[PDB]
Amino acid sequence: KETAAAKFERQHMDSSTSAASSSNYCNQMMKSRNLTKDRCKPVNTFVHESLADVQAVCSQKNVACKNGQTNCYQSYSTMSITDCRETGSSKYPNCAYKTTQANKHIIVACEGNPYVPVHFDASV
Repeated sequence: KETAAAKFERQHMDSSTSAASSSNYCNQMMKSRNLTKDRCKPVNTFVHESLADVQAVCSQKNVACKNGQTNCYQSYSTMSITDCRETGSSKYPNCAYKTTQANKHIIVACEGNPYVPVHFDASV
């Protein structure tokens, strides 16, 4: 199994690029991060900032999660992100994604010691 923290890193972190490199970015990343294995994960966001900067969000603006949980945090600053969403004729195992680049505040839920992100809630 995966720890919640490692799963967040696998699904949501891409510090290797400043932004999506092409229209094919989500197709490549959704596959290589193993998010199309058992099904097409419908929606998923990658953050193009350092892991340290994203972990730091857990000490930023405490806000409610979409489901009412109280352990969500919004980044004080905007961050480079890419939204990946199933589109077109996406049918498992032929998964297909729309790549949408943006600069937005991220909202994550945090847990544990160290207190680190364990769920991507939304971006604003």
